[PDB]
Amino acid sequence: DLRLHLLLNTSVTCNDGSPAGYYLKESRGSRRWLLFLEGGWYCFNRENCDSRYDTMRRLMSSRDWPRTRTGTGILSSQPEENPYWWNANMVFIPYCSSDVWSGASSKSEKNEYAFMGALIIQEVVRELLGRGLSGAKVLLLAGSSAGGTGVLLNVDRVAEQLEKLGYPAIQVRGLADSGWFLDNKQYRPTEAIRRGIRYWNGVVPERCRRQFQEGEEWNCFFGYKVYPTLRSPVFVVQWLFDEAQLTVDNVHVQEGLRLYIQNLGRELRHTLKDVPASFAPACLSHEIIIRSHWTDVQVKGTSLPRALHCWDRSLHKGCPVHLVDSCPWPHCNPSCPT
Ligand SMILES: *[C@@H]1O[C@H](CO)[C@@H](O)[C@H](O)[C@H]1NC(C)=O
Ligand SMILES: COC(=O)COc1ccc(C#N)cc1
Repeated sequence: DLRLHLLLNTSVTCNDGSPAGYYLKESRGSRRWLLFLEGGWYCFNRENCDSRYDTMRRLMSSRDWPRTRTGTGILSSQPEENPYWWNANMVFIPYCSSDVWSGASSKSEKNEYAFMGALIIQEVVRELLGRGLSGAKVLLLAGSSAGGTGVLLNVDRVAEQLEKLGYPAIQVRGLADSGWFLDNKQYRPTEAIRRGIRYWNGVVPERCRRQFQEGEEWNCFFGYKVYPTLRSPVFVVQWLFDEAQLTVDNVHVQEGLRLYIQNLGRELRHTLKDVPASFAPACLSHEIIIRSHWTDVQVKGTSLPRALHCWDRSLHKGCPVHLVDSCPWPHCNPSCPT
């Protein structure tokens, strides 16, 4: 179990003004820290956020959060369930800012909601240093779905923040799960992101922002555009046929749909050709790293926990780190989730 702590700085809030927070399980004999970002889409204007507040309030408020949560998958402390990092200090950061972890705007007389996702990550890092993070060797910022996109938007800022607080020895890395999307043609979204960044006062990594400049920062929400600009090491986990991608493509089998789906897999494979640390199975699914059975999927004979260990070795023969399926249809990999 991971135990809840609400932020001592009460000006860093969820959408409705209640304090943000984090769940923590310490491991006193470890110098490794894992901070995981939850996903769950976003909202981009008043009416759209009002509807989310009616039916998805735990994604907008901490008032009903439970005091504990069970760590699963990469957040499990059990070696059998988590061969990679079972002995690490575990942190789960709930998503309550509805801004893909990009916002930096307070609630005020002019703002019905607060969008502080980027400030929430930095405040969790600040408060954790006094709970042992100051003696860390590696900080892995991971996340799934919008939390995976949030890793791409925030990993370099976490490193810059510790670099100037006097901790140049902590190695910051990123693990982005199911957050790597294509801005392709629909079979039958970018505007919603463009409006959301304005509503949120959203921020994107500095070099990417300088490439695309004012009004075009929405480009930095797409992995193949922002990843080339990043300085920190980032491991990319991505189903070739992500359910969230098919949703924004209005896909719910004739020749037309067949060619559409095969072209989607081929294009995603191509965007990963120059990503040296990556795991991309040919499956139709959604998320992986916090699932209890994340140890079961394999690409070219190698599991994800093994690939991540090989990544660790490469940063310190038969230990690969670039694993991308080449077969062209969902479930051509026999280890896909059922
Ligand atoms: C609390 O957080 C806000 C938002 O990041 C920041 O402006 C302020 O300086 C913080 N105050 C303290 C005492 O940490
Ligand atoms: C969020 O969790 C999910 O359910 C699907 O993943 C997403 C959705 C939207 C965005 C953006 N911008 C990034 C990732």
